[PDB]
Formats: sequence, C-alpha cells, structure tokens
Amino acid sequence: VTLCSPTEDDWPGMFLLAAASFTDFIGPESATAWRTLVPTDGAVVVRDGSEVVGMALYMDLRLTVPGEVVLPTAGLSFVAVAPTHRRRGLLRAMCAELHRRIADSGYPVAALHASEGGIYGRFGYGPATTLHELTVDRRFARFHADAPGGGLGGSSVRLVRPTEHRGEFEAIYERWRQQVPGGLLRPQVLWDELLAEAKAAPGGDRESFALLHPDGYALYRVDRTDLKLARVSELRAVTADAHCALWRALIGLDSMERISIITHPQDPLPHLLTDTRLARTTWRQDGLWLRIMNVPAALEARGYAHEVGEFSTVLEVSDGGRFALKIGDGRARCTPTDAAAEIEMDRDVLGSLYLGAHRASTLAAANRLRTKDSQLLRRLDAAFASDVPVQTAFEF
Amino acid sequence: VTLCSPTEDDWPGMFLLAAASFTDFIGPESATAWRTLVPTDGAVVVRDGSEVVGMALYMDLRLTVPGEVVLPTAGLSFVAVAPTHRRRGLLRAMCAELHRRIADSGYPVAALHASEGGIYGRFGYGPATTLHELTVDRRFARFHADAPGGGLGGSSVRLVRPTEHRGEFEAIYERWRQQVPGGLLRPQVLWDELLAEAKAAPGGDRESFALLHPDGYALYRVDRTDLKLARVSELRAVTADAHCALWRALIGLDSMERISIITHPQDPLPHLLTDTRLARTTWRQDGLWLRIMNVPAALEARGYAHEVGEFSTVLEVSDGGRFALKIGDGRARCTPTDAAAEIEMDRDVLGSLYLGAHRASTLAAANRLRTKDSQLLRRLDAAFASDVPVQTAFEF
Amino acid sequence: VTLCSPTEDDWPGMFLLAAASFTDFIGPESATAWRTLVPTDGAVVVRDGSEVVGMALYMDLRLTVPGEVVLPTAGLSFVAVAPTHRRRGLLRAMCAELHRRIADSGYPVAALHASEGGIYGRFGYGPATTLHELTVDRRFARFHADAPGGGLGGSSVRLVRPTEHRGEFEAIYERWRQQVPGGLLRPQVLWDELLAEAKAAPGGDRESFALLHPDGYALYRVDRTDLKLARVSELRAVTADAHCALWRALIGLDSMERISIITHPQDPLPHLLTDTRLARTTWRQDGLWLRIMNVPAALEARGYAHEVGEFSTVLEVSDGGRFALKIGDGRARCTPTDAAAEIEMDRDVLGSLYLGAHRASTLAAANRLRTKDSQLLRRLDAAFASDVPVQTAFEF
Amino acid sequence: VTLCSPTEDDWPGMFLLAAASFTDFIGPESATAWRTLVPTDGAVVVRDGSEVVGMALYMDLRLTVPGEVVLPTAGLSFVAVAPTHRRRGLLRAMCAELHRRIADSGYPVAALHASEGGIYGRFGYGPATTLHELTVDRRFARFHADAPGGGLGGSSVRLVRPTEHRGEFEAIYERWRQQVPGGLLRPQVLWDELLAEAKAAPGGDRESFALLHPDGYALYRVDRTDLKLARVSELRAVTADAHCALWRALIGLDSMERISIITHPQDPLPHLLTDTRLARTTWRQDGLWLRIMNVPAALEARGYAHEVGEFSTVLEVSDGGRFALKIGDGRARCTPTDAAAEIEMDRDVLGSLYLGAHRASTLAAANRLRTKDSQLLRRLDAAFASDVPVQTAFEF
Ligand SMILES: C[C@@H]1CCc2c(sc3nc(SC[C@@H]4CCCN(C)C4)nc(N)c23)C1
Ligand SMILES: C[C@@H]1CCc2c(sc3nc(SC[C@@H]4CCCN(C)C4)nc(N)c23)C1
Ligand SMILES: C[C@@H]1CCc2c(sc3nc(SC[C@@H]4CCCN(C)C4)nc(N)c23)C1
Ligand SMILES: C[C@@H]1CCc2c(sc3nc(SC[C@@H]4CCCN(C)C4)nc(N)c23)C1
Ligand code: NA
Ligand code: NA
Ligand code: NA
Ligand code: NA
Repeated sequence: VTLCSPTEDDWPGMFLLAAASFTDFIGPESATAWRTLVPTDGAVVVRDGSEVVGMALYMDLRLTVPGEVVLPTAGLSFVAVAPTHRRRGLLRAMCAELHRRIADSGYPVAALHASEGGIYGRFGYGPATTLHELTVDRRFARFHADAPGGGLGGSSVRLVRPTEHRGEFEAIYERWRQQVPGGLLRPQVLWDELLAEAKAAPGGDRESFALLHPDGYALYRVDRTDLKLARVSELRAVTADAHCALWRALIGLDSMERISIITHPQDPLPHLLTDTRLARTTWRQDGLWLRIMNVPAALEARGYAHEVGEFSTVLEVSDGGRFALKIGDGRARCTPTDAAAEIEMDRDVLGSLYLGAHRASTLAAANRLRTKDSQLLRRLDAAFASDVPVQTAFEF
Repeated sequence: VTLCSPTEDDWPGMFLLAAASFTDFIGPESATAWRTLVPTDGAVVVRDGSEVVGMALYMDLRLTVPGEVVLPTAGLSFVAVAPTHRRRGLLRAMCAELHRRIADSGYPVAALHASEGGIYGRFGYGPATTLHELTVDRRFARFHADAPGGGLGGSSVRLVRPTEHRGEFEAIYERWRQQVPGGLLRPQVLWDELLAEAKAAPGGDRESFALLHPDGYALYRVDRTDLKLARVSELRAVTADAHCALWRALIGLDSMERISIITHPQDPLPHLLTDTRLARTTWRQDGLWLRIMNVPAALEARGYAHEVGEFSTVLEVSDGGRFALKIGDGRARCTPTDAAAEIEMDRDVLGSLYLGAHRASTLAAANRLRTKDSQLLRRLDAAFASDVPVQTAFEF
Repeated sequence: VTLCSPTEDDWPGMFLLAAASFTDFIGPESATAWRTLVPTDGAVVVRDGSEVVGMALYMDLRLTVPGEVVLPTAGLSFVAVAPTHRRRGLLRAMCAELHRRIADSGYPVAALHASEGGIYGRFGYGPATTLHELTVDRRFARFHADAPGGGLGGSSVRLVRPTEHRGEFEAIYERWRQQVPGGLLRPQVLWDELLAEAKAAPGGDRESFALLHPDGYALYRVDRTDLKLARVSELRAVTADAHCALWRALIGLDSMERISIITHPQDPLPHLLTDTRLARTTWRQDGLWLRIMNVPAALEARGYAHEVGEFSTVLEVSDGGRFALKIGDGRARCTPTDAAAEIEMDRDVLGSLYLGAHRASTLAAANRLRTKDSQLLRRLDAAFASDVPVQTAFEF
Repeated sequence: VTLCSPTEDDWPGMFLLAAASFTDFIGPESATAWRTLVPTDGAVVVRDGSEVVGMALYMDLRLTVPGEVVLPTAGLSFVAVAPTHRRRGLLRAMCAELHRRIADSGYPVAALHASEGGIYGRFGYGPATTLHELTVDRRFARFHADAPGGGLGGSSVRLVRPTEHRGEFEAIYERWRQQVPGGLLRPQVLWDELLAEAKAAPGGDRESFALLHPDGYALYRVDRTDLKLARVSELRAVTADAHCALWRALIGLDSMERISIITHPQDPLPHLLTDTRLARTTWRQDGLWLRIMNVPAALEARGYAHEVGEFSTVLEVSDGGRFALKIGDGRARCTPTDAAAEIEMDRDVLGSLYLGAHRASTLAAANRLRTKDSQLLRRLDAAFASDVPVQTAFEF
C-alpha cells in the first residue's frame, strides 16, 4: 500500500477508479483534455501490491479574489478511494502529500468542489462561495419600470448556435472572471469541453442555445424530461444592462413555464420584476471551498473595504501561525508575532471569510472564531466584505 | 360604494369577508383578542348600498430597528376586497385613506406581511426581512468541537409544557425583541393566542412541546401527516450559548428524521455542525414589508455602522421628498433641500434598505436605486448594514 | 442524576416525557389502563436534581413458546430518554437495573417491540418474530378449487359491530394465543383499549367492523385517506376453515380495491388464490424481540422437533454461561459444564432462534453463531424449528 | 389454425410476435445466441392459414436440486399468443404438445419464469423459488463485530471491468450452481449476452462494474434515473467469507445512498449488520416454476434431510400417479401402488415442495395438500426441507 506519482501505466487504472467513483465521468477521450491542466508531480496514486486503489491531483488554476487580484490556485480534483479500501486513512495520506507539494510549489491557496459537505473541513477547506438556484415562473413575470432596456427600438440580444460564436463567449467570460471574486481562467480545453456538451446527445441532453449581448451571454437548454423547464447552464454579464437584456430575452421563452439557473445570493434578478417573489430560491449549497496554504501571503494579496478605518490585531490560526494583522487603505500587512492572540480560528474558517461570502459575526456566533472584543468583530466583518459580490466560476 | 370607519354593526360583515378571504382565519372568539390592537379610527370598510365588500385596518405595534431603537409602527392587516368587487380600485382607495390616517397620527413607518409578492410595491412597501427555511437531517448531525455546551455534566435545557412557563417565555421574548432588528412587542392577547395553539386540536395539529433555557426557548410540534418531521414554530435565543444548547436538544429528538424551522439567512446553525450542508435551505420568501411614512423621521431614528467614516449626500425619494443626508458616528441628520439629487429611489426601495436586509449595491444593479458615484453606493451599503442580523418577529 | 423507582409524584413527569417521546401516545386516561400491567418495582425513572429525564418499565406478560408452553415474560416498554440527556449512558443504566430486577424476580425471558432495529442487540435482545404486510388486489382474486368453504348454502361468517361481541372475540383470541408461538395473554384492560379504537374518531380513524366465525374473527377499517383500502387490524383463526371463510368474506368487500394486513411469513393466504402473486408482500420488519434471562430455564421449557434423533452438545453464550445441552423426544436437558464449547453465540442470537423464526444455518453463515461441525448446525436448525408457525400477538 | 415445428421461414414471423409480446426483447442478432439452447423439435408455432399467431419452445437446461444432484430440465420460454388470437385455447394446445415431447424425450422436470402469477398453475407448474429484493440504506450500515474479514491488512476484493475477467466469473458461477438448489448451468452464449449488457448503452443503462473475490463476485451498475442507487444485477459467493467481503465492498460505495439486490429469503446480509432493519425487504415474487414431468424419477433423484427418521406413505398426484413413497437415509424409493392414498395434491403443489422453498404444513393449511395425519405432514416438512437454502439462477 505505497504512495507515488503515477506513471503512464497507472492512468488506465485511474480512469477505471474514476468511472466507478464519479457518475458524471465522461471518459478517456475527454480526461486527456483536463490532464493538460495537471502539472508534472500534480498527481498521487495508491497501488495495492497492482491496481490503483486511491488517487488525487490538483490543476493549475487562476482565482480572482477581492481587489480584482488573481492568485495561482491548486484546484484539488479527481480524488477517489476504492470501495475495497475505505476507512484505511488513504484520503488522509493522499491529501497530506498533495498539500506538501502545493505548499512547496508556492501556491498561496488550494480550492475544491465537495461531493459531500462534511469530508473537507478537517483538511483546512472552508466553504467560500454560495450556490443559489432561482426558478422563475415566467408566465407571471413583468419587468419593473425602473428596469433597464425596456424602451422601443431593436434588441441588442441575439439567439445564436453556441459553436459559431466561441470567440465572443471567450472574450466576455475573460472580462467577467478578471473582475469577479470566484472568477477562474477557463483554458482552451475547457471551452472545447463546454461546446461539446452544447450539442444534443442521442437519448441524452437537448440542443443548447445562446442569447448573446455585446457585454453578456446566456447558454440554456430545455430539460430532458420536463419540456416546460429551461435550464440556464451559464449566464455571464459584465454590465447591469447586459444582465437585464439577457433576462428580458429569457422571460421571452414563451413556450416555457419556468427558467432555472444556479447563481449567487446577491443576483439582482428579483429586483428587476414587479413581483420579487416570482424568482423563488429552490436550492442552496456550498460552491467553491478554499484552503489558505500560506496565511500572510493570502491576507496580503487581497483588497479590503476602504470604508473601515485603519486598525491592528493579532490573529492565530490553529496550527497555521500567529500574525500581527494591520489593515488600512484596503491593504493588509501580516507579520509573525508571539504577542497574545486577540482572535483565533481553525484554517477552514479563514477560507470561508477570504472571498467575503460569510460574515465573521456569523462564524463567531457559532464559536468557529473566538475574540473577546465585538468591535474587532465588526471591523473584520467590514474589512473582509467584498464590494463586488462573490460568485462561483465552473465546477472541477 | 362609500368609504367609512366601521360601526359595531359592520363587524359581523367583516368577519364574513375574513372567513372567505383568509383560510388561516380563527373566528370571532379570537378576532376579539386581536381587535384590542386596532386603535379607534384604525379601520376602514367599503359598503355597497349594505354588505361590507372591502376592509383594511392597522394595529399599534413596536418595531425594533438598528441601534436597538424601537419605533411606533402601523401594522397593516385584515385587508380584503370581496371577489364580487375586484378591479374596482377598492384597495387603492382603502390604502390611500389608512395612509392619510397613519401619517396624520404620527407613525414614522407602516409594515405588513404580503399574501402575494407583487401587490404592495406600488403603495410604497419594500420587502425588508427575509424568511429562510432550514431542514436538518438530524440522523447525520454531529456538532463541531468548536460548538459551545458539549462538556459533560447536566444540561441547562428542560423539556416542558408551554402553558406552565408563560412567564419565562414572555421574559425571554421581551429581551430578544428589544435587541434584534425586526423585533415586535408581543402584547398579552397574542401570547393568549400563541398558547391556545400549543394544545392538540381534534384532527388538527399535535401537542406542542418546549425546550426552555435561562436565555432561550424553542416551541416545536410533530407535523400532522409526516411523523418523522418536527416543526419548530419559534426559537428565541438571547445568547449564542442558549442558541447552541437548544439545537443540541433538537438534534436529540431521536424519533425524528428532520427538524424544520423558519429562520433568517444569518442563522449560525450550519456552522455548529461538522457538515454545514446538513442544514439545507428548503424555502425562502420576503418576510416583513415596510412603508417609510416620514423619510427624515425614520432615517434619523436608526443607528448606522460606526465603521464607515462621516459622509454627506442628497437623497431624492420619488414623490416623498429630497434631503441633505449626513451620516457619521452612527447617527444621521436628514434636512430638506433643493440641491441637485445624487441618489434617487421609489419609497419601497428605502423600506428594503431600512433594516439592512438588502444591499444598496444589489438594488442599484437592478436600477431600483440611481447614483452616478459608486463610492457613495459603497458608503450606503456600509452605513445601512446592521451589525446584529435582521430577523422577522411574528406574522400579522 | 440518580436512578429510583418512581413515586406517585413522578408519574405526571413521565406522561410528559411519554407525549414528547412517542407519537402514538394516547394520554393519562389510557396510561392508567396499561399501568395495571406494571408490577410494583417494575419501573425506573432518572431525575435531574426535579424533572424526569429518563424512564423504563416492564409489564407482567404470558408468552406462548413452541410446545404450547406459556412463560412469564417481562415485557419492556415506555423506555425514553429526554432529548436534553442523550449520549449520557442513561439507557445503559436503566436497562441494567430493570435486567437485575427481572432476573431476581425469576422471569426466564424478557421481550420488547423495537422503535429502531439497531439499539437493542447490545442489551441481549434478538428479533424473534417477523412481521409481513400482504396487500391483496381483491378485484382479481379468485379462490382455488382446493380452497375450503366454497360449496353453496349459507356462510358461517357474520358482519357485526365489534363492541356487541367482546365475549366471542376474547374466547377466540384465548384459544389462539394458547396454541401459537408468539401468543400473549391479552388482559381485560387491553380489550378495553382495543374496542375504544373500534369507534370512528372526529377527523381520525373510521368505524371498525368485524367478520365473526365460530373459530375466527377479523377486525378491519377503511383507511383514513385511501378509501379503496381496507386495513385488517387483526385476524385470529384457530382452524384453517375459519381462516379461509374470513378471507372469502374480505375478498367480498367489493367497494375496496386492496385488502392490507400485517401477518407472518407462513400465512397461507397466497395458496388459497388461483394467482399466488395477488397477495404481494409490501413490507417486512422484526416483530417481537427476546432477551433470554436464564439460558437453562428457557431451553428446558420449550418443545423441540420430534423428527430429529437424540443428540448432545456444549453451547456457550458469551457472558451468559456454558451448558451440556442434550435434546431428544422434543425435550431438552441443559446443565452447567466446563467441557470444551462446540457452539458459541451472543445472547441476542439465542433470542432469535428461540421461537423458530430464524434458522441457525442463516445466523451461522453471518458468523453470529460459531461451530466447526455442520451436522450439529443441521441438528439445531431441525430441533429449534417450530411445527406451528411463529406469529406476533400485539405490540407493547 | 394448425400446430407444427417451425421451419427456417417461420422464424422471422416468431421474432415479430416476440418483439410485440415481450418488452425486454433484444432482437434477431441476440435471439440467434439463445436459439443454440433449443434442441431440434423443441419449438411449436401456430400458423393462421400464413403469419405465426402462436409459439412456444423449451431449452435444454441443467437444474441443481437438493443433494447437489443435477437434472436435465426442459426450460419453457418464448411462449406467446398474438393479441388477434386470445381465448382460442392456443396456449392450452401448445403447452399440451411441448409437454408430450418433453416427457417422451425423458426430461424428469420442466421449469419456467411466469410473466403472470395465475396462468401456469393449471398446466402443473408450481412456484418453487422465492425472489427477495433487499434495499440497504448504506449511509447507516455498520458491520457487527461477529462479521468476517474486518481485521486490518489488505482486502482480497478487487474493483474490475467485467469483460477482462470472464474466466474467473465462469469459474465461480460453475462452483456456485453445482452446490445450490436452483442452480443452472450457464452456457457460453449466455455469458456472451451477460457481458454485452455490462457496457453502457447510449441513453440506456450505465457502465457495469465488478467486485471480484477468489470465491465470489458481484456485478452492479448505477440506476439510469436514480444516481444514489446501485443495482446489484448478480452476486455469487461460494464461501460465507466471500459473501461478507463483497458486501463490505458494496457498503463502501460511499457516493451511493442505497444498494439494491434481488436475492433469496435466507440471504444472511441482515445478520452481518449491527442493525438487521437497514436491509429492508422492498419486493417479493415467485422465481422459478417447476412441472414434475415424472413423479417417481424426480422424487428418487433428490436428497432428503438425514435428520428425519425412516418413514413410508402413499402419495397420490391428481392425474399423475399413486406411489408407495419410502424415505430414509436422505434417499427416497417411489413405486406404483393401488394401496389407499394417505396424502393427495395436484402436480403443481409437488413442484413447489420439490426445492424446499415452501413447507407442506403451509400448503396443507390452504388444503392444496390433503392428509388426515399431521405427524406425516411434520415428516414431509422435515424431509423436503433443503439444508442449503434454495436460490434462483437466471431468468429465461
Ligand atoms: C486527469 C484529469 C483531472 C480532472 C478531470 C478529468 S476528467 C474531468 N471531468 C470533470 S467534470 C465536473 C464535475 C464537477 C464536480 C466534480 N466531478 C468530479 C466532476 N472534472 C474534472 N476535474 C475532470 C481527468
Ligand atoms: C380585527 C382584528 C385585526 C387583525 C386580525 C384579526 S384575527 C387575526 N388573525 C391573524 S393570524 C396571522 C396570519 C398571518 C398572515 C396574514 N393573515 C391574515 C393571518 N392575524 C391577524 N392580523 C388577525 C381581527
Ligand atoms: C405505564 C404504562 C406502561 C406502558 C404503556 C402506557 S400507555 C401505552 N400505550 C401503548 S400502545 C402500542 C405502541 C406500540 C409500540 C410502542 N409504543 C410505545 C406504543 N403501549 C404501551 N406499552 C403503553 C403506560
Ligand atoms: C429462440 C430463442 C428462445 C428464447 C429466447 C430468445 S431471445 C431471449 N431473451 C431472453 S431475456 C430474459 C427475460 C426474462 C423473463 C422472460 N422473457 C422472455 C425474457 N430470454 C429468452 N428465453 C430468450 C430466442
Ligand atoms: Na456562487
Ligand atoms: Na427573517
Ligand atoms: Na409475525
Ligand atoms: Na430465490
């Protein structure tokens, strides 16, 4: 039961484990695309004597954090332990080794998408974005007078086949991800994959259409089994105008009863309608999870709210350091210290705070975060707040 | 088709309209309780030649706003137009008259609970609290190590019959409502009503039990039809300790599969569990709606975030005034002006901002709120933010 | 946190815990009936400093075992730990104390009905009867030619109000329980309770009717919500003729689509129909659980199959003794020994074997039961087999 | 409307009837596989003047009966009457002719799988195996301490692609079927078919995986529509160790909520868990049906329980003979006689008794089986009992 980097011979074994571990697995043809995003020495396998009974890897990603600052991010993925080798501490050992490598390679953060909400807390990962399903009953939907782009004259939105407008989708998404906390650089091979899923599959998903605006796009498809439901796979808008225009176009799908979209809690769509309530929140879940690999590097990289005055404190991260933290002018200086700690938290808690998705007040109230001073709590709430609302890019 | 204050003779007519308009109506025995909360000249009826074809009233309420400041609040309720007299502008006329009276009586705000999410925007009401259903699968629920009150020794929570501990429930709720934005004074007659619904009803609801803590209580009942579901009617906790203790006790209902509760978005319960995801958000809806009756009176009454520096602007409310607004030291001075407006909004939008439930960034993005300066937007977001999270007291 | 026999003052506290612990609880009016079946010193309570936070008791029952032998049986019931006092070893301590008393009082067995299938194994209880739901689609049901009581001339079955024929129901059930493994003496107060549930309850259950035969009866009611479903609460038949006659009468409920009954795996009803498959098994569950309190006393009391030759062995019960077991002539002699054990099992396993519901082959295959000799396994299978199929009397 | 053996020209007609009669029909490509198992003169067709309006055949099978004795078995299959030719006694005539041929060819038994539970009784077929669906909620499943193969060190179970381990599956199944009542020799062409269904089908079933042990295997696939459900198509285990090991591996499918398997009533899986009840029986049905073609030949071929003493009787089979039956030493001698019958039954009843699935007590109680002597009933129960529990091989 040894732990190594895989050789070319180990990959077929890994694809077998993958097919049996993940029900959304696509196959070797398509795993060869994603494989380009794994750096040399980005993968571990566990062999038994030999069949692969365990695997984990990371991908080289670019995460946009508050302040439009882009960080190199180890994206943990393809983690799997054979059902034959459960409760063997095989995950513990693989996660421990990839964390050594990610840290030594000089990634300040790692991120993942959690198959379950209870595995990853203990390895230092915190839920850091929030997924929000909105289902609109579009038969009753009337736009408010205050809504943009409701004057007469031509629409600036077009209905198009996705594949004939790759260039414009790449351009818009590139602008978007650079300016939104949670944004990820989407490499050529992931666009290749996105547009292969646009096409109708024999007894699978139906054709995907596109609403294209100069500063926005929406991909959507009719649900396989519910033919009055349109599922918006992805809506990226750079301007409020583009966002409204596209939603005008979606409410326009007159043969549909319901528009469905996975979006973020601050999505303005309910405020565009005369009836806020027609945009019902049907489902909510943790999106992206962060492990802060280097506390000073990460706290120093991001922007902070200008609207909170300058202030100083001592932050302890359980088994991850103690730091003089000083914040003003939306910059933070973070330096070693042995001064008495004023605030304490496990490293997962920092992950959750880091993109402004969760308030320190909220985590303090659960005692996930300790301080005696409730003024310092108000000051952290305010500073870590993200002016631009945090969103989730793509799952990996 | 005349509009008057009702006489004693008009009430039976109103109770008939009530029974046919509201499916949760309880009956004259119980409408005589609530009637004590209606002030003289707090009711209008519309007679046809005579049967009551329309009615509306307000109740004298005390709403707690940010800064632990308590405001006299006209609580609009018992609004109904006969199905025989729809699309007759009968609501428009009743709302217009009660608004004259509320304003002349010197209420700074009115509030209501909306049967539909699209009626009340046009009368100046904004959704100002957010209801959040959490359903916990309590068979998997393990409290985090960080969670309070998980040392050995006796529990400070008791299982009790609600009716034998009215005094302690009144005491705790009194402390609670005084310290939480959204808090309402609950008068004797509404406690009378709450505890009449505690008892099992023949082929109705099942017995209600109580978990009592020195600084918290939870009322809960098993669902009529789903006997693995416990419905938490009401949980009030003054301390984080009390909140955790009570949830420890609810996860302890071992014969239940699921605990259900209508709570607020900042409820810390998911952070108390090793798996955040076990606390699934199953339903979301607008809670309390506010109409700001007097813009200067209201902006001046509430506290604002100390963590935003002093700043000044000109706010216009569409057909509700234009004001020099100056905010610093968590106080606001609000005075008439004809200076060019820097920010504009309909009066409903102010209602939504007023308890800190909705960010001005979010409403700006929908163009419900107009400014050219995105620094001023950040400053409003920050100032109107409520340090203590806003909650919903009881429906009326 | 002390453990005592309750005083008269402790009972109201216990009824509160009961109402909050059991959703089928009926109330003090009706708990005073069952209380007559609890002997002096048959109850324990756990007080905290004082509110009852834990309770358990047994009832004096008479269980019929193979050989038509009737045993005094401690019926464990009304077991409950407050949700405020979970994971406090409060059950462990209450079960330990009642087991001391039951054993000292000279009960050879204890029995219970398990709210969950995973609590009671570790206290020495084994699932010993099997509940079997049969749902008949009675629109297709044709009796086989071989079926009894299908000649012309009058029926010997009558449709009657249950309450007007208590005497005949008592008589038939008395004959039944004396001749069937799993049979329990039903005392006057439990007949009182059975017939109080016969009557329709306002927005509850519907009227219960009775099909009465000289040697059998069936109580049945139409389902509250599904009006094409008849639920057979109880069918007791002493003769195969009585059993067939009653089923002829139930298939005769022409306004019903489906007859539903909780019965045993060897119920002959499918063999009475031309289509065995119309009697679909819709649900299966452990019925009565036994703890063998005294291994020699119990093994010696029951009859064994005459059709297996005489044979001898050494049985070890993990922490419950080691015995020379000799079986022939359907009697067993069971005496102490230090001779090497030939077969081993935890005490719960013996409970399961004891009424012939579970084969020792089946438990051996799971390694719940150890022997090197598969001939001895065949001999236990054969001996412990019950010629009359084992059934479940009433739940307590 | 004539009855003949089909010619090569008749087959296309039969495949058309097949497609319209059976919804699981695969097509001519695959019917050419199964056709190898039909002997010359094993098929009848009914032509109308000519289109095939009726067909029936048998296949040459090897059935394992108690005593590990393997019998040549006519497997009735592909029986169909056009919807245009119902209630024409076309089945009666086809069944009559195939029964002549099967009997003359010297098959002692015939078997079938019944599309409905009420057609085949009248042609002498008895339900002789019992199918049992177990659904495990694997999130709660904890193996008992008594369970095998729960020490540390490597697992002896492997996750593998079925197609790369045909040889080992054939070997294990061969051992299995030779030692289990209900066992059928699986010929090369049926393995060909089994492994063609292993592969994912476009908008059909998902990939099938394999858990392989030295003495056991399990094939399983994720359900098409319910992605938290794993359906175990087939689990064959020769040793109790192999059976436990494989179930440990299946409980290990951590991304699944439920494991589903069609198994037999004596499956030991519930006894392997600390909670017996987690293995819920979700569905039950008649499996294999037997027609005893030659009563003496068949009664003489099988083994009987050694644990019942020697005994003699006279058995009458309604229109199938009367026999001196003598049983001792687990052998039976069965010879003609005109001595007064002591026990009587239709021939279908014998079919049901023959593999020990159904107790003669149970069939006697329905009066499907007549005797005056209840000691003789106990002796038949005991003798016909199968020490190794009877199972169902594959459907045909
Ligand atoms: C070696 C590469 C690494 C990652 C990788 C593949 S295929 C593939 N497909 C996908 S599809 C996205 C879902 C979302 C949630 C988690 N699931 C695993 C998948 N993702 C990968 N990371 C990959 C092979
Ligand atoms: C004259 C008084 C005025 C208000 C009043 C009654 S009865 C009563 N019952 C209730 S119960 C609460 C639900 C919640 C949502 C809106 N529904 C109307 C009811 N409420 C009242 N305001 C009242 C008579
Ligand atoms: C002090 C006596 C002891 C037992 C007792 C009562 S009320 C009552 N009602 C019932 S009703 C039967 C269900 C079946 C499964 C388990 N549940 C608890 C109930 N049973 C009792 N033992 C009792 C009070
Ligand atoms: C001439 C041969 C005879 C039997 C045969 C085929 S195809 C085929 N496929 C199948 S698949 C198994 C199901 C199970 C229940 C009954 N159904 C009929 C099918 N079976 C056959 N006997 C056959 C052609
Ligand atoms: Na998001
Ligand atoms: Na709220
Ligand atoms: Na039973
Ligand atoms: Na079977």
